[PDB]
Amino acid sequence: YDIQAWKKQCEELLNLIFQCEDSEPFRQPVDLLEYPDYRDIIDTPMDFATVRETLEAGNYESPMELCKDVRLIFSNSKAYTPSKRSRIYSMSLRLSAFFEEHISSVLSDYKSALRFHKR
Ligand SMILES: COCCn1cc(Br)cn1
Repeated sequence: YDIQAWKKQCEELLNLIFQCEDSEPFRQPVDLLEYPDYRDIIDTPMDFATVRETLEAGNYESPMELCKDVRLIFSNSKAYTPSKRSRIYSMSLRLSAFFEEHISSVLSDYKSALRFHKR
């Protein structure tokens, strides 16, 4: 029932993601010189360095907010891919599967802890 435990659990999960080769295209903002029309397609760019910085700045109140930003990395990849067989999109699908598998217990534990706090 530790209401704060999600933060370190999210830092460790972000460390795992950074070690994964599939995270390479998503570790820093999409390069607008490389993809000049990116902002015509994507309204809200997001990447794992921005997620890690928001977390370290104390600017996420819950793991749900972190999860919404991480999911935005994956939905941006899906929206910008010209094909469902592209390299970067294929990497995003595996990384999303890994992320969802690991974040489930973090979300569950946090929601359980908050319900106990207000019991
Ligand atoms: C890392 O992303 C670079 C921009 N982009 C390429 C595809 Br495919 C999807 N998004």
